[PDB]
Amino acid sequence: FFKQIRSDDNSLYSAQFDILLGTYCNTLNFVRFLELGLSVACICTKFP
Amino acid sequence: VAYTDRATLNPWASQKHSYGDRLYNGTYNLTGASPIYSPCFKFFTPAEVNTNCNTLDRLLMEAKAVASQSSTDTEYQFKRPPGSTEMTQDPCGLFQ
Amino acid sequence: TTQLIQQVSLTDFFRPDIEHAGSIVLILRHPSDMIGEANTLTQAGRDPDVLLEGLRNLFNACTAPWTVGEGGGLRAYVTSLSFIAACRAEEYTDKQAADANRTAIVSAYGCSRMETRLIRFSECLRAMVQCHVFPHRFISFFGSLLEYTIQDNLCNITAVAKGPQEAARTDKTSTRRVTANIPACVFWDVDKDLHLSADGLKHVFLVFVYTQRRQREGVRLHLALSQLNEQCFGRGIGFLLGRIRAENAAWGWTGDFRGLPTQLSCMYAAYTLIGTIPSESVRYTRRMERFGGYNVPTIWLEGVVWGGTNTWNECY
Amino acid sequence: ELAYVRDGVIQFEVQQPMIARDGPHPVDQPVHNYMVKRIHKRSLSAAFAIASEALSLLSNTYVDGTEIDSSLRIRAIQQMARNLRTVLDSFERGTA
Amino acid sequence: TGFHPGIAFTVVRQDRFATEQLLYAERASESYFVGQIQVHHHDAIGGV
Amino acid sequence: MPFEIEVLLPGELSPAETSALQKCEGKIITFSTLRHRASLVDIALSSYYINGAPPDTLSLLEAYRMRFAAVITRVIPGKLLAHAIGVGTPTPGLFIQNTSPVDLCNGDYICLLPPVFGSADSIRLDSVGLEIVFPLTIPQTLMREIIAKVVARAVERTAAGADVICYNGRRYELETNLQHRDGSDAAIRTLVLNLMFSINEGCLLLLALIPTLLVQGAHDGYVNLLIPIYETISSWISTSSRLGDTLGTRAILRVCVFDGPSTVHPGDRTAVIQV
Amino acid sequence: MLHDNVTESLRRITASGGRLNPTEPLPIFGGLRPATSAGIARGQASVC
Repeated sequence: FFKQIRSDDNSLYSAQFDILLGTYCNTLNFVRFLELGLSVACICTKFP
Repeated sequence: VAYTDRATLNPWASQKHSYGDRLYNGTYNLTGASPIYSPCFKFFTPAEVNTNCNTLDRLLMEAKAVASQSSTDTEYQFKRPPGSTEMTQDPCGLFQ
Repeated sequence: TTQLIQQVSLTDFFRPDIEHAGSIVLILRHPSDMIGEANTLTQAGRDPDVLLEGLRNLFNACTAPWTVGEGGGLRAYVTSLSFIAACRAEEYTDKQAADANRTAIVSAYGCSRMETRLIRFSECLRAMVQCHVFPHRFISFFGSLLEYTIQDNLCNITAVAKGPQEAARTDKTSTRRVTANIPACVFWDVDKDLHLSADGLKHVFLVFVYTQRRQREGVRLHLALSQLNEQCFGRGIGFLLGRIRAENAAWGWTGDFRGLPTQLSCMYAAYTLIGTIPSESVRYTRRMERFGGYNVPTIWLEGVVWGGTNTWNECY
Repeated sequence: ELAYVRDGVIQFEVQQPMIARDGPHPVDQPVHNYMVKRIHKRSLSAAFAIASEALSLLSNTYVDGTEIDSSLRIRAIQQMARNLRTVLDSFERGTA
Repeated sequence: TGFHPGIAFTVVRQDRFATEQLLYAERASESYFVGQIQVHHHDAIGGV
Repeated sequence: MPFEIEVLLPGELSPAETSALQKCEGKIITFSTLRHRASLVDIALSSYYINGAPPDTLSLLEAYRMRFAAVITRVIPGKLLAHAIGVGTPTPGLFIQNTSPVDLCNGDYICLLPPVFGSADSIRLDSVGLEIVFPLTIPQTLMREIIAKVVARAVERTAAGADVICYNGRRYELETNLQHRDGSDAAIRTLVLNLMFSINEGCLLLLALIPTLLVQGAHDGYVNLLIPIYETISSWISTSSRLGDTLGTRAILRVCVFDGPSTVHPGDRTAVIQV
Repeated sequence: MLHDNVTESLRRITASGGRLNPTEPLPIFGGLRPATSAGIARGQASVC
């Protein structure tokens, strides 16, 4: 690309960008079963 | 699909290239240069938006702020002028 | 400094989202005047109802057909020069660039029924030059496109009507200024034809060309750029268009002044002065450029000071 | 610097939960989403005029040996002030 | 003349009513960027 | 910077007259010479008086090319200010109150034409004994047509022993009702005469030079030729040229509205720039 | 139709059963606007 320019030509002062105005990520809530109400109806037992 | 036991209540308007289809569907432009508004337009003419292969329910995206359809200040119901911007709500235009 | 102008029009014949700034925009008169004008100006033995059909069948399939009559407060006012060029791309000598222009503008606009609108406009122009109602009398130079705002089927243009080109500050992408540019198919310069090829001041003309032979009408326009003044420019073009003038003047006691060559039968071209280039020598670049998805060649002028006094100089 | 922007963009990414089940059901894996939006550009407008014979006074023409024109100049200043104050409030209204 | 030519019609007409909507909006449902005021002057009828 | 003209309205003005002069905001007047102090007896109709009686249409078309026009800006109960158009770059909003039968679109070039229609511009200042006629501000496109039609009507009228003009989707009829068409026929006769004499002198001079113009075929020879008599040719040009330059009437103004109304019905005011 | 005096008779007839119809002489080119009235009583007339 070759481009000759006379004394102080226009189109040297070209300025225009794009912008990333942000990033929004979410996070989950961890369900603790024994902290529910439903666990009243069971006696959980660990048995390897 | 409505009354499955029949095919169509009125054969003189429903089928393609019929009388009613010819007179009211806008793809044929017969009632094109007429300034008078035509309610049957939205019923006869098959709608088309390019979101056919792209939506489950664009119902919400196509039932929000449809622009007005008729004039607003004329003694009669003239077709909406091109320099107008009044928006309204068309419930029945969605469910046909 | 300069001078701006504003106009709200429909976007049927022009879309500023597709024209780049610096393109010339043209203004139209009301089509209703053509009716009476052809009613009193048509030649004897010829029926102007063919003009009526042309106009009526044109405006039947362009936009909302209603409102185009007398009660029109909003209308199809402005058209792009590239538009009027590409609807007659079958008469410009540099075929390939004009053909690229045509296919690009057929694909860049609405996509639907423009092939229709194009031949409608071509047929309309053919009919008018056939009924001796010339297009140069109805199409004028508006300005060079500067900035716009669009809506659903309606636009708002602001263009430069007077003064230097690059003294107009606009809120564009790249740079606050902009330069004029024309499609490369209409760019015809009178100077190198006549071979004077001298630096210095050059005018810019807007010239039409008429070829009225029975059932074989022809209308095309260029944007001339010459050293000549407005006086002898008519002589210059009349000179290198000898064949058209001949075939137009030849096939266009009781006195019996019947069947003689009249002024409208012998007319072939009409032109106007619209600007000037008061530089040291004019430089222009033909670079291929993109209209959205297609590539078409254009002429990039520099330092054009738009002029005025829109008076048409005829050549018969 | 908004007038310098060609186009802006904001990015989302949400991850949805899942539920362990038993056969017969396809074993489930999480899902992840990646959405991207853009901004639309708009503007506002407001006008107000200063007539001739008001510009002729607000311009610092020579100090005249009367006090009629000075009173007229005060009148013009106050008129312009009121118009400009209203114009500036117009933007606070147009925001909402 | 008051004769029934063995064919009936279905009348379709549309009206237009004036209502009052009831809009509701969630907080922070809109990112809104404000540029800077710019001014322009251009002649008019008897006034700048 | 802009050129300024003062017109000192005298006393003894009936307030029923000044009430109408207050309507003269944007009408065009002409002076024979450009000064800053102008007397009311200079723009009055009694100033033209080219040959005794009030001027003709040819006389007025010849005046409008030699005088310097100036648009009447604001008028106050004391005096009348006016800005000269043509030179000076008037910075204020130089508006024009169109006085024409036909509309004015946005972006036309406006010229002048004497009142060759149902003249009603006259404001009759009787208390001072003088009256002022304004010109018609027509677009440059209807300039070649109005003259032609109004002269053809009279040249057919003297040939005793729907003529409408259209613009911007409006039609204004030229056939005035009364068939007692005196007055205006009289203020136009030296035009139809001076024009008719020129054309006949051209025809009967063309056919008096080449003996193979129509006698070798009006279609075969006339077109193939296309591809003290010597003090008459002079007499033809020396008059046909002065008539042509009289009916030129280069534009002076241009209606450029900027965020207003896009059409000017007769009687409205709009912004205008000079050329 | 084939004869014009029939297309004209139909229009003249139907111009008597209502108040929405073109003016008597046809416009050569336009939109065939109805002749505006002078009174507006209840509201915009909904065309059936």
